Amino acid sequence: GTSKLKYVLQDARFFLIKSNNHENVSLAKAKGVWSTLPVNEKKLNLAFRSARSVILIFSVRESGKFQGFARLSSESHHGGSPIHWVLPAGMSAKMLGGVFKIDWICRRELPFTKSAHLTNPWNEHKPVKIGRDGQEIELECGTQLCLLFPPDESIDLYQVIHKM
Repeated sequence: GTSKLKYVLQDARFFLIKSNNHENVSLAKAKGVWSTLPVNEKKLNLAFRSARSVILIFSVRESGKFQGFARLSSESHHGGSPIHWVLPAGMSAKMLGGVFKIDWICRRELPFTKSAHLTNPWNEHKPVKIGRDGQEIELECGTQLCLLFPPDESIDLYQVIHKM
């Protein structure tokens, strides 16, 4: 059902993560990690201490879809290992330093066509698909967006709930 999911999303904060390629989202799904540019790393660190759950909603650029969502389980930390991110043009390993651990809540896709009825007040009420990497999504918009995803029956939210 959706009851444990709603509990995890209660009073959560939500951030849109935009990835330049599928390879890094695949690595994040396999390893439970994410890294972002310093301006967003700072915001997520602040949010992690501020809210019972911080939810990252991932979308690969040009895919027309979201690829799932995950909860931060830690602030960013350095020196743990070199994650082999696929770096775009102008992106460097030092700008992708600082690794967050994440627990996936849903690894299923959601096409943007299905979220067209949701607008984000923190981005001028544009459709929630629209936004820069790191754009915060207001609570009600973000909750509704996450509830639109197909249920991911491979994930047991019991251990997620205990991290809270």
